[PDB]
Amino acid sequence: AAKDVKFGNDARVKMLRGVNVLADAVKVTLGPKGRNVVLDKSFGAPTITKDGVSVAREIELEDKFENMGAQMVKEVASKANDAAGDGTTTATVLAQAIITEGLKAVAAGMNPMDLKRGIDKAVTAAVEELKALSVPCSDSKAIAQVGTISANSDETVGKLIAEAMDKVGKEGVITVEDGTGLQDELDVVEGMQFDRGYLSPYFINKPETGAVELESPFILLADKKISNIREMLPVLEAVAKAGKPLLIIAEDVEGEALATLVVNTMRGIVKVAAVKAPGFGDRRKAMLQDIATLTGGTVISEEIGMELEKATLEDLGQAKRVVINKDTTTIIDGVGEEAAIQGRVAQIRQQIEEATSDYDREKLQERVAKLAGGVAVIKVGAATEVEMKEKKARVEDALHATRAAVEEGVVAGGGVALIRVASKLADLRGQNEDQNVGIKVALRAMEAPLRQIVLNCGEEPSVVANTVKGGDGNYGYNAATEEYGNMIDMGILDPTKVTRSALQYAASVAGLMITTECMVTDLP
Repeated sequence: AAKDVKFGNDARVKMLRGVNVLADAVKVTLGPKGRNVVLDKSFGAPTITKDGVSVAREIELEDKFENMGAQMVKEVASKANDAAGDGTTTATVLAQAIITEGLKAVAAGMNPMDLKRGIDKAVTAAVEELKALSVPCSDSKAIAQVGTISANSDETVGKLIAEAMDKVGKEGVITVEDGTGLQDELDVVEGMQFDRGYLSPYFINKPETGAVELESPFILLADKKISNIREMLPVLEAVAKAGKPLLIIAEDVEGEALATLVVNTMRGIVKVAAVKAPGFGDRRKAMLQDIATLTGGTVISEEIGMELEKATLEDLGQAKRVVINKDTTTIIDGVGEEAAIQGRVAQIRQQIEEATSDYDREKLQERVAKLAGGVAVIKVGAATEVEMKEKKARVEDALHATRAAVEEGVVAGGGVALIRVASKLADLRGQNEDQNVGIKVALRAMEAPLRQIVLNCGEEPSVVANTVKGGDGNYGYNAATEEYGNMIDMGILDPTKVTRSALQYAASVAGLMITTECMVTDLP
């Protein structure tokens, strides 16, 4: 109903207070010497967390304006985490630093748009310098070392990741699965991974990983929009009689249909997950047919004439395991005759040599690569169940980190990369003095995370920051052992994607914060 609006300095200082509270919450959990923070729970047992992702998830301020600012910073930090797999705390610290210094400059009389342009210029130059500084990791030894470093210096997980990428491919689909016994066997199975996540966060049955897991599910794929329940009633009853979960992949499931399947999943009569089918246009239909071939099913397309009412359980395909993340899905070991899979691969290749342009042939190459590459499952195992669980968590984290590293590269971790590129960009200039002020703001913010890490360590921030500043290359400071040296050799690695994404998203949110002049929020 009625809303109150704040114009000028008041709204911006409300954002400053909100982001400062979020930083107070999160930045203390940065670096190896990360202080514990208590997240109270209504059930009765408070949870102590050293990771800032949960802390950011649990922050929500009381004042509407401060809450709005903190929530925008949290949103961009979550975007950075989704894109890179890490860097939530670093992105939040960078964003808070840029916001603080930019607001201090604006209150002096600087033009917010010029400050944003200076921030953008400095961040672009920093990304370029980071790409220059990134150390490639494409060899098997480099991949193994990165995987080992990420998962608390364990050689077994590093070897598993290295051999998995050797088998399925450098950019192949790799997933972690609980394995039976002490040994951890690895093999490749037919499957796909199209990056279009769940329609609703109410399908999540594994909230710890923030993902959706189905065991031996049924794959129902229809080349049509679904917004009515009566079409899915027969297939839902059929799968409920079967008892196995059902996976829905179609153009879109919205309206009463999405609500009713969400309600049914929440009640627990039958577990159903729905994700919209990959692509759009004719390529969407081609990918849907490829999935049906992979999982030994048929496409329920209204174009042919047959519809969901007559859809039996036999015509729709099935798989052995489906993992649906926030952004992607993974059919693992789809049951289906390999003869049909090779026939589809041959047909796609024939289309490739019968292409008309480079774009369509590239799309066909992507499709055939996803279809024929397969999925490598890491059946990680340990002596006990809890050890297997915690080892699986470590292996999944290492897999994410190694995927990021192989995608972009490895650069000096612990905030050394950001301060190094800030040093290398000491000569940046803008077309105006305000742009220079913005560039200086960006550089100071870029050096801030190392200062916060060494402050949580205990040592004086300025001295360590200056000492790292004087050095060249990847030489930096390790808070774990309070000694200097070459960072990558000593084993403190952060993927180039993580730092790049953190810096870029912090710059984006800071630019949005600085230039904001009004707020429209509900009355308290």
